[PDB]
Amino acid sequence: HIKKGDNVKVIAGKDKGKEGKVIATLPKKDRVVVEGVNIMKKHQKPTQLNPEGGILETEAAIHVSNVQLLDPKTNEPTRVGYKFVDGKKVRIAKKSGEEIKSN
Amino acid sequence: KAKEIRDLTTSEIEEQIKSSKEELFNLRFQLATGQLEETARIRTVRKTIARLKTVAREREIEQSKAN
Amino acid sequence: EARDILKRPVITEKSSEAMAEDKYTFDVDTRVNKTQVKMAVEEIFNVKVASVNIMNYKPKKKRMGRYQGYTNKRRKAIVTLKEGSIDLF
Amino acid sequence: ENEDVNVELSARNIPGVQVTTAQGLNVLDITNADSLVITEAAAKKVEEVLG
RNA sequence: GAGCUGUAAGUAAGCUUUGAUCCAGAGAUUUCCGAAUGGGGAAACCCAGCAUGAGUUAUGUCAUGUUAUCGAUAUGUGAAUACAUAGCAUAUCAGAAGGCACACCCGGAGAACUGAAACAUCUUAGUACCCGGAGGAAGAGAAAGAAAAUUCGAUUCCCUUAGUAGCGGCGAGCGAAAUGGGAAGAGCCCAAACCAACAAGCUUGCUUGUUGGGGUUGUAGGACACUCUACGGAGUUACAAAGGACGACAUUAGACGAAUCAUCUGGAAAGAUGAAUCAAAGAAGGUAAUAAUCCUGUAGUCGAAAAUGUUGUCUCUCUUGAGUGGAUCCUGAGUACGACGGAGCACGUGAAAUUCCGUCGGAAUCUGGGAGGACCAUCUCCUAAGGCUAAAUACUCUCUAGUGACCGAUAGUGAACCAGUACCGUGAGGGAAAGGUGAAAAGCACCCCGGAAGGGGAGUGAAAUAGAACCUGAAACCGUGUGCUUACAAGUAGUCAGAGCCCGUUAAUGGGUGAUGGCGUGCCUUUUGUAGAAUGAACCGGCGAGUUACGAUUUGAUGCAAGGUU
Ligand SMILES: [Mg+2]
Ligand SMILES: [Mg+2]
Ligand SMILES: [Mg+2]
Ligand SMILES: [Mg+2]
Ligand SMILES: [Mg+2]
Ligand SMILES: [Mg+2]
Ligand SMILES: [Mg+2]
Ligand SMILES: [Mg+2]
Ligand SMILES: [Mg+2]
Ligand SMILES: [Mg+2]
Ligand SMILES: [Mg+2]
Ligand SMILES: [Mg+2]
Ligand SMILES: [Mg+2]
Ligand SMILES: [Mg+2]
Ligand SMILES: [Mg+2]
Ligand SMILES: [Mg+2]
Ligand SMILES: [Mg+2]
Ligand SMILES: [Mg+2]
Ligand SMILES: [Mg+2]
Ligand SMILES: [Mg+2]
Ligand SMILES: [Mg+2]
Ligand SMILES: [Mg+2]
Ligand SMILES: [Mg+2]
Ligand SMILES: [Mg+2]
Ligand SMILES: [Mg+2]
Ligand SMILES: [Mg+2]
Ligand SMILES: [Mg+2]
Ligand SMILES: [Mg+2]
Ligand SMILES: [Mg+2]
Ligand SMILES: [Mg+2]
Ligand SMILES: [Mg+2]
Ligand SMILES: [Mg+2]
Ligand SMILES: [Mg+2]
Ligand SMILES: [Mg+2]
Ligand SMILES: [Mg+2]
Ligand SMILES: [Mg+2]
Ligand SMILES: [Mg+2]
Ligand SMILES: [Mg+2]
Repeated sequence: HIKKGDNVKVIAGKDKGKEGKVIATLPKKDRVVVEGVNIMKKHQKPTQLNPEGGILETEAAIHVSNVQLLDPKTNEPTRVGYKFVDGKKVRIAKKSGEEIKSN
Repeated sequence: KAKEIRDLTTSEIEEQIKSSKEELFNLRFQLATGQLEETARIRTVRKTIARLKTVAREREIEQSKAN
Repeated sequence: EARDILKRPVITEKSSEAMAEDKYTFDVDTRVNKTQVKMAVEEIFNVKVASVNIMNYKPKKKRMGRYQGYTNKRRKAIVTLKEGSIDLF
Repeated sequence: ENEDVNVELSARNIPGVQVTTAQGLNVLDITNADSLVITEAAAKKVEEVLG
């Protein structure tokens, strides 16, 4: 269960083994978007505040299950557990200790 | 907003209602006469009248229950 | 009351030509009479009203998205204030 | 022979293995298995009730 | 716990770690119509009255209450009539109405087609449909029983008994019960004798009355008359009833939760290959293809502010139990029974007992009364004419959790799709058809033709004959090309025999075409007999008909056998 600022690794796709930071997450259809990965090519006609433009190479969404968090000790991809520390709920790395990502 | 609407008097609640109902009328009136462009003020003033009428109903509930 | 029973102004090219005279057109609530439209417009705008004219319009059939239905019924008042004016932009 | 609650849980998840009481033997899990593994207390128990 | 402003895209305005959106618990608001209830009315609208309140110089207007009907309780008043009642008068109460899955249940009423190869008795069938009732179940339920043993001991339901007994134009067909085996499994209260007051007639005593006590049963009980005994018990489900306390779990939101990598092919791997790992999790669903170890989960474990839900223990509330004598008294009257006419009992009025209804008749009091399939007699059993009662049983509009040798879009609900909806009918009523881009919208920027539609490029994508009518796209049908044929010929359109001209196969004594010759009157259904001018089919595609349960009988098979079987 990856959050909005996390450094992740992709398992499946065109790009696999690739790093990148998630920038939006789309929860109710669980498709995150990772920078550099799934670069689409739109065909936009000219808009009210835009030029015509050819292809618009922006990032598409990746499924959440294709994306995995890394270990802050090993830099292996890892699953995520949960610990109760002073009432809050933090994210265990399941191979090592704490992963720290406010932003 | 239900923490300072409780702090009002039940005689300032009935004035803050008709203050907000004049406000809700003005930016519903200049929504038709089309110079508004900030239309989220309409919903937040409709809910404020609903906060102001929920606490000014449960005053009268408590005022009738302990009586 | 008294601002629940005026909903909107009516700004058309039939209505702006009546504002060349002292006549102002309002889309009032459907449950009201023209006496309390008069007693409401001189409470909001502080004018003095000579006459007022009501008419009901029926629901107008519209099809948006190729599914059929109706518009709301609406009640239109035309107030005819003696002196003063209603400031509009 | 009787219901061992820890054998019936330690074999519950392996595909192919089935735990059965000696009272609960039927023809369709005997003939489904390639091999029985009975105990001492169950071999004497199925011997008494089947003959 | 990080996004959010329904489906629903969008933009534009915004809102959120000070915790939004969402999820539960509780609460507030809750227009109008509708039993609709101030009056009316073509439901979702008119018109009020009254009392307050705002406003206005005053009206006009507006706000808030309150006003249907019978019903209950009150006091007013009291007609024809003198008292009295009728009736009117206010003032309280909100009791009734209406609705349903009303499926199941109990009552009131109650067909017909059909079967009997007609048909009337009979059957269909107390069925359907109407009504009225209700409840989570109802109904039934504590022997005037079943029986005939050394009998049992409320009711209901299940298995048998048994298609037996029996009924029946003894036709069609109906069709039990007891015993035995099981589920479930408790009994109570009242009237009456009598006693106590109380109250009135009345004459002081009796009667009547209320209330309280008393006591409810066949082994004859109880009043009574005796003797000997008390707060231990009992409990809101009957047995009389309210409401505490403190727990217990139970739902109504949730929270953790094991373990994989690499290479190959691919657009993408979960596949293949190689090496691991977890398992109280190898249920399942997702993820770009087929995943125990990617995700959601699962096994397991944990959790509740607040709401109810049951359920304990205290609290609380009620409450003496026996015995003997039975002299006397009491033990349910227009009842039981009888007659006549019906209905119900499996039983068609009969050898009809037993149970009800109408109409008239009309009893007995423990030495009583009822029943034991007519009737007597004798035995045996029971104690009618008062009432209440859980459970085992029925049903599913639903809710929660699941399941399927159940359906896959002409199926499966009519309805997988903004369905009882387009639509049809004056109305009740009838009622459709219509799922599939891709993994991801990346949904074709630009260029060209064109008024636009459309196209041709380019571009995206693994694929664009995946382009939004969008997965595959079969036939009928419509075309455009062709190789071989055809303008002297009579044709169920083929079939054998065959020259010529083309072609080269799942390579085998091949494929296409057919100058010409021989033979040859479609297919079903119906018939003695059909080319039939007898029926049916325009064609193509889908759909579209001996099934299931129960019983019976036969074989076949397999047990074991004078036994076999539940
Ligand atoms: Mg909160
Ligand atoms: Mg009315
Ligand atoms: Mg009323
Ligand atoms: Mg009124
Ligand atoms: Mg009713
Ligand atoms: Mg008949
Ligand atoms: Mg017949
Ligand atoms: Mg019958
Ligand atoms: Mg009847
Ligand atoms: Mg109920
Ligand atoms: Mg009952
Ligand atoms: Mg009863
Ligand atoms: Mg006896
Ligand atoms: Mg792999
Ligand atoms: Mg493998
Ligand atoms: Mg595929
Ligand atoms: Mg669990
Ligand atoms: Mg009696
Ligand atoms: Mg009799
Ligand atoms: Mg008897
Ligand atoms: Mg199909
Ligand atoms: Mg269908
Ligand atoms: Mg075009
Ligand atoms: Mg194709
Ligand atoms: Mg597909
Ligand atoms: Mg297609
Ligand atoms: Mg010729
Ligand atoms: Mg035919
Ligand atoms: Mg003939
Ligand atoms: Mg024949
Ligand atoms: Mg023919
Ligand atoms: Mg003919
Ligand atoms: Mg024909
Ligand atoms: Mg056909
Ligand atoms: Mg047959
Ligand atoms: Mg047989
Ligand atoms: Mg046989
Ligand atoms: Mg045999």
